[PDB]
Amino acid sequence: PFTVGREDPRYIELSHSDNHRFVVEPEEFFLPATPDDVVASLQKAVTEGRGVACRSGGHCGQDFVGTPRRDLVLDLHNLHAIGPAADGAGVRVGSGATVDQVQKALFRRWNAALPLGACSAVGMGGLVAGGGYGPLSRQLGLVVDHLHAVEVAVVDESRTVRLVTARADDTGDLGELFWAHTGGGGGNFGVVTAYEFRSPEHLATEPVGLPRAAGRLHVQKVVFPWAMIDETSFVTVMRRFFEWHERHSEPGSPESSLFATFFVNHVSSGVLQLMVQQDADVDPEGEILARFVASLTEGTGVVGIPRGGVMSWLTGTRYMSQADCGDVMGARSASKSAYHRAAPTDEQLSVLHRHLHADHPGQASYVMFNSYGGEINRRGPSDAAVPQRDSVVKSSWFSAWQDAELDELHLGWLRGLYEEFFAGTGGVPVTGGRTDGCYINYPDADLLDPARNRSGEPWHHLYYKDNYARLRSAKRAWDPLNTFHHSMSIG
Amino acid sequence: PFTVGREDPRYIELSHSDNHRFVVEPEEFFLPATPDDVVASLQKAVTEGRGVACRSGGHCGQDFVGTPRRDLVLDLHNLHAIGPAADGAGVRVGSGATVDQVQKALFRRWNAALPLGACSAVGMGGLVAGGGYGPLSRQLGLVVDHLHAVEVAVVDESRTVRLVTARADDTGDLGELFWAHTGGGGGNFGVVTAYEFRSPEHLATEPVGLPRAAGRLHVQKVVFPWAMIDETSFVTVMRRFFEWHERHSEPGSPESSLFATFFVNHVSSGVLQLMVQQDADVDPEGEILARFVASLTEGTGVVGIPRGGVMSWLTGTRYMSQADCGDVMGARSASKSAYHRAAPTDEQLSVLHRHLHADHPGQASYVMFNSYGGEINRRGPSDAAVPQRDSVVKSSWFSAWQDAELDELHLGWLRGLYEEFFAGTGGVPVTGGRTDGCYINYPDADLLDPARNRSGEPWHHLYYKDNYARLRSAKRAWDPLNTFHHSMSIGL
Ligand SMILES: *Cc1cc2c(nc3c(=O)[nH]c(=O)nc-3n2C[C@H](O)[C@H](O)[C@H](O)COP(=O)(O)OP(=O)(O)OC[C@H]2O[C@@H](n3cnc4c(N)ncnc43)[C@H](O)[C@@H]2O)c(*)c1C
Ligand SMILES: *Cc1cc2c(nc3c(=O)[nH]c(=O)nc-3n2C[C@H](O)[C@H](O)[C@H](O)COP(=O)(O)OP(=O)(O)OC[C@H]2O[C@@H](n3cnc4c(N)ncnc43)[C@H](O)[C@@H]2O)c(*)c1C
Ligand SMILES: C=Cc1cc(OC)c2c(c1)[C@H](O)Oc1c-2cc(OC)c2c(O)ccc([C@H]3O[C@@H]([C@@H](C)O)[C@H](O)[C@H]3O)c12
Ligand SMILES: C=Cc1cc(OC)c2c(c1)[C@H](O)Oc1c-2cc(OC)c2c(O)ccc([C@H]3O[C@@H]([C@@H](C)O)[C@H](O)[C@H]3O)c12
Repeated sequence: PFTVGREDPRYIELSHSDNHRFVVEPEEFFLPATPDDVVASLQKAVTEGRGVACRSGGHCGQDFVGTPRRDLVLDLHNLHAIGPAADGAGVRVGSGATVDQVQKALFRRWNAALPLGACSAVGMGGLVAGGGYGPLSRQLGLVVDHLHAVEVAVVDESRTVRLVTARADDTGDLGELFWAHTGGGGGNFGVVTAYEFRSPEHLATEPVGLPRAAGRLHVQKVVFPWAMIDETSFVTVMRRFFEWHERHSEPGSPESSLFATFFVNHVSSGVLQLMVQQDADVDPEGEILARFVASLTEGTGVVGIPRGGVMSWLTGTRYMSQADCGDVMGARSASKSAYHRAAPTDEQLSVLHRHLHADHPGQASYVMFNSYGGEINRRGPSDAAVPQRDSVVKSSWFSAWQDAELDELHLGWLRGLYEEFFAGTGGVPVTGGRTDGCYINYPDADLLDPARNRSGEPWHHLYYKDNYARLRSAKRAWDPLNTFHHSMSIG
Repeated sequence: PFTVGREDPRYIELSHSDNHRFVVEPEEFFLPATPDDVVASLQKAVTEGRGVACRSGGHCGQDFVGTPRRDLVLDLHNLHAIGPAADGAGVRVGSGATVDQVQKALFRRWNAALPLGACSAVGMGGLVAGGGYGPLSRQLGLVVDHLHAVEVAVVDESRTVRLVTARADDTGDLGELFWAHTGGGGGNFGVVTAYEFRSPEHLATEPVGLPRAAGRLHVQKVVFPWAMIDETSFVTVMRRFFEWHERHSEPGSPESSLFATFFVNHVSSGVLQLMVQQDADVDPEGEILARFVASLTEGTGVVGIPRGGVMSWLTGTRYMSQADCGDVMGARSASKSAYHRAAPTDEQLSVLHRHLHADHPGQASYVMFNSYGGEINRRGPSDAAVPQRDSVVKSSWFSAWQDAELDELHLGWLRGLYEEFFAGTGGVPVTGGRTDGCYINYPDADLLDPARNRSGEPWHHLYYKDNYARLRSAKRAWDPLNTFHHSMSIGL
């Protein structure tokens, strides 16, 4: 239970989150070991008028943790305990636990799985608060759809800090706090010290009331050389990917056992890469997977080089996942998001193609398209703070790089692509049409700027749609002093 | 603590270690949560005559855990606690902890670092028992050079299991058990439940008696396209790499702050890849690093594409490291090892080149050359069970692939290259010449076969040299019933 000031040599490491474009430089970091430590620390800070913020996994796409300047940053990585829920079924998970830790614990102790993300180093803190989706989401829904309770340290009008727990079944103000944590996003209401999970009745199994991890996964990665792909066949492949998702994204369908990630890389990478996994319990021969993959490229001259097989759950999952190692470490990055309810037009796809061929250093520049929908779309838009309940594909527009001197170049490329792709609707994926806005866990500060966003739609509507009002009430009720704020925090 | 039998769905996952060539299929797995669970479980098992083995990180290069058939496998991954020793110098680390957990804990709690390996998923269990080296080893030595104590469950002549702790300062039988754990290799003496680490005086710092982690690391990766490299320039680059290590591998030298990993990939990968890191506290501008890299390719037409920079310790280390993700998962693999005391001949290097160009599916086939020596070579060969104390480069000869039907093909290529490269000395890197044998943590069953090994030097001499006799005595004393054995275990 210690403190790391500017004078301490651990400070330099602590001053970097995953995205190296932003720096976190408080007077001190505090590393708590228990929720009580969190409470005492916050109390000391707010009484003394010091500004605070917390960090779990450090994966934030923006400067939320370290901007504006903080006096105190709580680093939560020691709060990583996983155990049965005190009361009832379910599992309690510390907010400082990473996806990797959670997956391993759930699987090894209970043969259980939650729809956690594909990146093993992401922290539960931000992931859960923002919604959270993953390769299992078409079967299991969003992470917040399994949320039973939240234990969070909040600050009231009299500057008193309290540890409150808010449950799925609570009403009144507690009910609002709980609901606000099912997609409201981190850094808004207080410091979550733990989450409790309990699945919906139709997904729950024993022993702990979570879903069963599949016995086996069909996993497959297919590399397509850019050299074999012209504009026309590119447009065809993309269109088919999207149309397959248009047809096969109902809750409960057989195809909901399948999840694809399409890395549409800038041409300097030499390849497009398709990753697909399917639950082998549902489909022992992986017929659906084979048909999907084959159908993508049938009519074209495009031939992919496949690799993979059938693997046990933990091994297959790690084979498909991104860990905290190699070239994703220490990098500067920028990302944008879009929810798709239907396929992009062919003209949009042509714009994409063109930008993927521009003269640009894009060995780590790409657009990722993920399968979405399925079980996710079972719920109604108002049931959780996350509003998007009828999209079928989710996209992430991404660029990473090393030197600060190249920031403008890379932002330039990303903006150029995104804004042109969505030029028909003011350069953003407006809600209620072919698209349904953006995902708060891929926050994008450009949405605040009229030069970037000409749609008339404010950031809070793209992220929260009609849930914003309720989030605002919850904010007034639970953080009246605006103790927790950042450049895109609830108003 | 709990048990996983054949009807339990978790069994499927537990039946695979990292190397998918081998399967581990006992009647049950047991998952202890404490050292006493380990003791009680072993006791039951040996009393009822059941065969046992343990597993920590599952990184074993061979079938040691699951062959011969076991009735019971103890999976140790829950024994991962890290805390101050009690006491009150040094740190206690559960045998089930991974490199990643240890690095993070040491760094975040004490600004400390041990010379752990470059692979984050490797378990302390096997790593430590075998010796253990890493990017920090030229400054800090081997992991076993920081070993202060070992807490291990052993089985005596009357089939009684007991938890004993053996200390660096112990004499008699206990002293032997401790010494045997400093390089004797896993699966030999009993189930280690924990290690305690306390560094040599000259490396130790407050508050826990471990070394200080560097403030910053220069880290650099350089890619050389095969297309720009002909046989001659390949031989030149390799020769320079080795010669640089011949000159700059004394303990305490400035250059000992530098560590390089050269992935010499089969041509189908399109590139050779050089990774280099240097302690930035010792050399703030990274001059040594820059000169080393430049000197490798000066005279040639070869031009590398570099990337990297100066990073904080945890970030830099993870940037250079291999984690449990992507294409290293679920694969079948084979590896061989060699210690080099001096540069290979140019004719050996030509052999290497030619095999790297053979028509073979080698997108994950390569030879990795790692800087060695420095602090490692401070100790004498008999001080720990690890005998190699004057080598300057360490090589790993590696192939990984997916389909069982291709085993023979890949083994074929690996054997073909290794045995030809060392043809001068019976197809193995014999001790006491240009080479100094093999590293038990890269175990290689081919050393047991006369068709593969024509040197006359038995596996136990290549791995342990003149420490074998002492290891055997320790084995007789501490595992008289040969409860713990495998295809390359210390003979009783
Ligand atoms: C970098 C990265 C992000 C990913 C990746 N994969 C994802 C996936 O497969 N599915 C997803 O749905 N999301 C994926 N993401 C995005 C992550 O979800 C977001 O980046 C998360 O917001 C990150 O969470 P965390 O790692 O904890 O990030 P932080 O930087 O620490 O925090 C963000 C934000 O939230 C506040 N906050 C953190 N913790 C708390 C708690 N305890 N209570 C309140 N508020 C908290 C922080 O202060 C900050 O404001 C794959 C990759 C590589
Ligand atoms: C796969 C892999 C291995 C690496 C990597 N990097 C290394 C590095 O950078 N430096 C090294 O020095 N070594 C590296 N290695 C090799 C590993 O060190 C060895 O492969 C280890 O022996 C593996 O350790 P572990 O993960 O624990 O392997 P297991 O298979 O579980 O066990 C091996 C062996 O030892 C016995 N054993 C395990 N645990 C115990 C305990 N507690 N007590 C006694 N015996 C134990 C097992 O029975 C088995 O016999 C990078 C990569 C990717
Ligand atoms: C559920 C399927 C899924 C599969 C993935 O992989 C198969 C990834 C993701 C989802 C995911 O949503 O995000 C990432 C994935 C993979 C990465 O690497 C290979 C990612 C990376 O290298 C960087 C960032 C992200 C993410 O962080 C956000 C940052 C900016 O906050 C970005 O908006 C994201 O791009 C990655
Ligand atoms: C200290 C520097 C260092 C850096 C490394 O990396 C930068 C690795 C190693 C050392 C190390 O000695 O071993 C490995 C390294 C990297 C890998 O990946 C990138 C390895 C891999 O992918 C597989 C196996 C090994 C190892 O396991 C053994 C298996 C067979 O038991 C093999 O004999 C080894 O090859 C790796």
